[PDB]
Amino acid sequence: IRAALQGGPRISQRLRYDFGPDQRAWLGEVTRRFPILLENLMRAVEGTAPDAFFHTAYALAVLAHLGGRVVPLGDDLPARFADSDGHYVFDYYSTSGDTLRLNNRPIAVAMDGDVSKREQSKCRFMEAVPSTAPRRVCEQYLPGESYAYLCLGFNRRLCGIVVFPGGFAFTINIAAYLSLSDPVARAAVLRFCRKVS
Amino acid sequence: WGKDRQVLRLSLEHAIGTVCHPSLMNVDAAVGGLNRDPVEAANPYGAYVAAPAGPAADMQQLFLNAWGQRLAHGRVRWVAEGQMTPEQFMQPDNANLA
Amino acid sequence: DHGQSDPSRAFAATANPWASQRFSYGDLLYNGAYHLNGASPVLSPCFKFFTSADIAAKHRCLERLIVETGSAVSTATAASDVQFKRPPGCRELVEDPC
Amino acid sequence: PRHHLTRQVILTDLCQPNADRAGTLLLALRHPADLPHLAHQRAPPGRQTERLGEAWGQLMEATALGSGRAESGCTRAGLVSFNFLVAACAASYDARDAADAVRAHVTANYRGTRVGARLDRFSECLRAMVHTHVFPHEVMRFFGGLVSWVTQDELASVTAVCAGPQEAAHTGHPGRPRSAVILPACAFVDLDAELGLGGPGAAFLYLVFTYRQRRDQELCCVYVIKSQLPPRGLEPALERLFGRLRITNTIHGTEDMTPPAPNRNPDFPLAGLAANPQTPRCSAGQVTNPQFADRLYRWQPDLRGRPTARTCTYAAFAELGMMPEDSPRCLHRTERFGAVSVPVVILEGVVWRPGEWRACA
Amino acid sequence: ARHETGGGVNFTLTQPRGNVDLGVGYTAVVATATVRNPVTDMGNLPQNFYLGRGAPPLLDNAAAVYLRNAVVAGNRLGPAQPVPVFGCAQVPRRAGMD
Amino acid sequence: MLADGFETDIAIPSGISRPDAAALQRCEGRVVFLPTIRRQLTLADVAHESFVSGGVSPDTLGLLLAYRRRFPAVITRVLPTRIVACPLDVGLTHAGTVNLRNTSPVDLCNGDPISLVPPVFEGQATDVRLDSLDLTLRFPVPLPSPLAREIVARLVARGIRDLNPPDLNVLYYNGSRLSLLADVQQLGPVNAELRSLVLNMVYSITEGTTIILTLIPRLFALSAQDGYVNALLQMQSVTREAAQLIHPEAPALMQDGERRLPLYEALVAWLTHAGQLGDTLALAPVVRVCTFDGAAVVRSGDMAPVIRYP
Amino acid sequence: IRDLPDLNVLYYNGSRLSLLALGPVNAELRSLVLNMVYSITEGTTIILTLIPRLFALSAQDGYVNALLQMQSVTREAAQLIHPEGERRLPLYEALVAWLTHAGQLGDTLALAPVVRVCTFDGAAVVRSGDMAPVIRYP
Amino acid sequence: GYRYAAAMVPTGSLLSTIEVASHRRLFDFFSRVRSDANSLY
Amino acid sequence: MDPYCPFDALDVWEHRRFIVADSRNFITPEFPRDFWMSPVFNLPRETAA
Amino acid sequence: WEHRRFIVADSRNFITPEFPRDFWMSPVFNLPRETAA
Repeated sequence: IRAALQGGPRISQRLRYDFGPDQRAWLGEVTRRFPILLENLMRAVEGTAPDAFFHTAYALAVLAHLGGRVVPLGDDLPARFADSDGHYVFDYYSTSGDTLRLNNRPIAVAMDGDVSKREQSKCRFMEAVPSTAPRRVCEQYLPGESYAYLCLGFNRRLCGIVVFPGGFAFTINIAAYLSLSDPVARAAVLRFCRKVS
Repeated sequence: WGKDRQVLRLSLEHAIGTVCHPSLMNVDAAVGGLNRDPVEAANPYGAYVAAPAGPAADMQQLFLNAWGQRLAHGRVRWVAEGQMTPEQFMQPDNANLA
Repeated sequence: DHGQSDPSRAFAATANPWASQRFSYGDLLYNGAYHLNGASPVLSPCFKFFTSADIAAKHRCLERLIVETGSAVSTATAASDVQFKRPPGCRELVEDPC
Repeated sequence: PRHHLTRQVILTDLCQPNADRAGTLLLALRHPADLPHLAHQRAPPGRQTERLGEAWGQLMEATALGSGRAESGCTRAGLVSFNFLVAACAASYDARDAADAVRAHVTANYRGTRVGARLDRFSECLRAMVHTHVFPHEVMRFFGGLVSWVTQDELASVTAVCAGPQEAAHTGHPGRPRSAVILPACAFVDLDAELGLGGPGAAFLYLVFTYRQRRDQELCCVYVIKSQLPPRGLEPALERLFGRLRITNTIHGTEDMTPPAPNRNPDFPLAGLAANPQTPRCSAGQVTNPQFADRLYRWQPDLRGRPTARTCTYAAFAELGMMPEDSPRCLHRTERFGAVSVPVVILEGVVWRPGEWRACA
Repeated sequence: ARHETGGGVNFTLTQPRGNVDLGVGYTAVVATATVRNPVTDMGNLPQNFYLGRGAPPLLDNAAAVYLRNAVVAGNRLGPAQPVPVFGCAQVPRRAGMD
Repeated sequence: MLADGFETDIAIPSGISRPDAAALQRCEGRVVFLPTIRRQLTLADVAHESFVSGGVSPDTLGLLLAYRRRFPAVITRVLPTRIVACPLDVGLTHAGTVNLRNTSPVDLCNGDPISLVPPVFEGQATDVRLDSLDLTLRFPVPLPSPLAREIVARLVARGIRDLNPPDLNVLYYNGSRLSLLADVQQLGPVNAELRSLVLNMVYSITEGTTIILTLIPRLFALSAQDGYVNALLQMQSVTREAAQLIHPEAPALMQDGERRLPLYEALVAWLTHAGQLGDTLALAPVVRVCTFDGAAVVRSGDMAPVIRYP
Repeated sequence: IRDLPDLNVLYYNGSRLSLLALGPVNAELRSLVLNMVYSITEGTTIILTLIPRLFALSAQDGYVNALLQMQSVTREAAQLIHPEGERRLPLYEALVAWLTHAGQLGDTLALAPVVRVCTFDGAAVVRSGDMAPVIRYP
Repeated sequence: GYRYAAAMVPTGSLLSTIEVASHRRLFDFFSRVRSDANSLY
Repeated sequence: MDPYCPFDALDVWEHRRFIVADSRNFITPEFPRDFWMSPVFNLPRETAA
Repeated sequence: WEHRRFIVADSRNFITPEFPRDFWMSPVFNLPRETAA
């Protein structure tokens, strides 16, 4: 996060939305409120239990990436498409008050038109095959639709995009900063994964 | 013989305009289609190349101990074609015409 | 199928190993599908031979096949200069023993 | 009454008068040998050059794989039937149920093999029409409606009505005389509903293409619009429907096209130097000489990044014909086309008057 | 049918007719007796694939222009003007027809 | 066009003051705007009263935007029951000739395209009121095509004055003098005529027009050597004092100018917007005069034959 | 215009054309050239005079920013266009005279479709020296 | 479509005339024809 | 402070059966923006020390 | 119909937040590789 936000960057939007003239005073609040959210992301992800942390979608991007470093996941969560680009797994954190995760099934969203040019990209949900008994409120919304949800998520080759209210986002390369060694990583995969038959 | 009772020469010097065109080296369709239904792997003696590891003063003695089983499991393909009669090679006895 | 022999030459399996096998050099030059020609308005006389789509689509009962080569559509025309692919709407009732 | 017949023996590559029986629209073409370098000549700079002919090549190569209809002949295809063009652009209509229903019998009721290979390719050619910037309304042109058709293998004889009433032409079957206009329901869009203006009167039929210009997928939509407006009054109505398409064609479409180094320039001092009498001038004999032109003002305009009206293009139109009755008659039925049923708008008593095209840019 | 075009007035006449086979089995025979002028010359023309346009070129832009200048000039079938991007290159108009 | 032609019956209400009945027989050829192509209509839909806007009486300049949404038709014969007229957008008659009695201060010649203009002229306004039925009829002035293009150009330039806190009123034809009126112009319809200009203005500017701006210092020197070029500048153009101050030079090199024609893209896009603008502001000149018996001038107040255009 | 890429090339339905065939034609057409350059350049100064920010800011962004707000039907029209001893530039006296001359070229350079061809009982393509059938709009 | 030549010579006529288009839902083939359409021939 | 917008304001009419080029809108609720406070997350009782 | 004011969004839209100077050096962002938590 320090490498992406070093100095003074212009957080340009990478997504496609439509604005009203009254909506700028909502977006004007996004400016003044902004940096405290970047603490609260690093606070709330720290504050979870390590048993609960391996049920985060942030850990699912790590465990899928270390499989390439045919390895499925033990929890059967992410999309069937493990293609190295164009597929993202999202967690939502609230912009308001107590910043807590408002998901327990991660959200698989595909986009078209990422890093290769700084362009807009439309969003789309993945599938609707699992409907296990509780459905959440937050799964109905695409990222960047809402006033309420900061959005966070990662690629199969583990590149990070952080979607804000208003479609604003920026890229993050976590993979240049993982200091996990190969005997540590192979031990972490086999305790959390399965094998495709 | 031609139409007007003329002796018309036809040579392979005359046959430039087909073979000299670069479409003989089009392979891509053959590789991309013969890999549909995978075949069992035959003896990979001449199909592989190793990098030269270690000093070459003991290269071949380290070689035969690595491949002492793999040489004698089946028959080498390309050598046995050498003893084929040119009519026997056309026959389905080989099953390597494909 | 080269485990099986040929009909017309039951002696051996082929006459040209570079024709009459999938992805042959005889194939990719003159198949209907793989299409190295056609933008040449000049004929290719073995287009009738190598086009696997046509013969697979043909009829079998001989009460129709004899008649359909009494009035078969020709592949070329006479009024043009060289052997061309036909100016493709016109028809000439030509018999095809080939 | 007075009506004018036409006869032109055109191929059945993209037309099936055996299928699209009687009273359908027809569209003439420009014999695509003209096409490839016009895209190399009239395109905006920075775009791809020969994408049109390469895409058009893949159509002509996929017209006939069997029997060898050659890539060039004396007789060349000039006619595209209307139901083919609807099924070409069929992915972009609002009603998806009737859209595939048009495409259903196109893949089935036509005479040929692998028709769906042509459909996804001809639409890809239409996607290549707009980006390579030879617009289809420059290429497409109205041709009359069918009354009789003499068919055979590939070439066929077509009798069409260029001007006058669609009715009054004799069919050729006295068992089934005079015919009516048949149009698919995906294209027939009134403006009596979307302007709320009822009342009796006559109406002016209009052909409308739509152009969404972008380096991404480009679109095509064809509409036969029944309206009471003239061509002098159609221009705001096509703007009010397709206004968002007007905005995106201004913003996008100009990529890639290189801007100059910003900024050029501070503005012209024509108003500033005309008021002051002390500003240096020059006579007619003094200009185009170097010494008198040294003291004059130097002004370098740059226009390389301008999104100009050639690339601001959206939808276009032309006159098609009238409906001279006090109230027009539009029936909504489904017919076979065995055994595929298609939502079909039937028009009554159409009198044909073509017109020149017009771009609403 | 009365229809006025072309400076005068065209009258067209149509007579719809029908055809039904009355025989079960073959009721007609073509007998091919004699042979007139053999239209096609029995000579030699090598086919060029430069008119075909549908092959991927080799990766040496000097050598591709070298091969194309070699085999076209001065072959009887090779294109005079270089080929357009999709359009069919034409055969040069010969002076006399032999 | 229909084979027998199409005619509309404008119905007259039976409440008739008899001097107004004999006043409608002087209407023999005028121009009447129909909103629809309904075969039967009423006098209420014809007159100025239904022709008003919502709450606002229309002014002279903004009256043209109401015209191009309606269908100008010509009265053929007036019966005591009804009025028969022929639309011009529809195929006009059976024979192809409509007789137009003129209400014009301007004489007409052969082969002149006619656009039609509201009553603008001072003191020469022509209306017909019906005091029995409470109907006021405004019959527009047929004019030749350049004068119709002039009066629209005069009035629109008048409105762009009043948007900023002298003079241009009088135009000449065949040497004769005539003036026109300036009461008020509604600020809305002036904006719509303004926007209809500047869109078609800017659309005539392309990359090849950069080159043609650099040919400006050539013309001002060439107009001294040729008398024909000097008569084009007309002593009042903006380019003359622009040539005395601004010496432009062409941008070079062009982007992808190897393949393309900048000047040709400029000329084609110029003809479709700037040269088309005589059709944009006023309505189309559908009508021109073709006398079947050889006569040069149709006098003011006399009928003239009409054959469609273009 | 070039006298003060080859323009002699035209293709129609697979047939070349040569517009060159030089001496008389370039001098005979010269009056058509001058009325273009007078009408085009006078327009592109008056439009330039009313809005000085056209060739000014910006190259892309502020231009399209000024384009779309001008392009909409909304009532913001005159607020985004106009700028407002020392002598007068006769702008509005040059607007009328330019609209007369540019409007004069409308009827000349439209080249109205007087004639359409409906081939009947004959060839599809009408070649040079053939009698073509002719039908005007009804 | 019922045969138009069959109704040219009817057996017996009806008596009470009602709007027949009041209920189409109880019929099989129903077509309202303004004064004289083309398809009658 | 607003985010930078080069294009100010536009007016577009649409019809429900003619909804074309499906993009989505930014949603803000009906209550005014003063009611949702600054984000406050604190664990000083949970000490690492 | 449906009526709206409308604003086109492009990728040229951006937002420029401002950070406090002591905000950026934080104990959370500067954690070691091994902590006692």
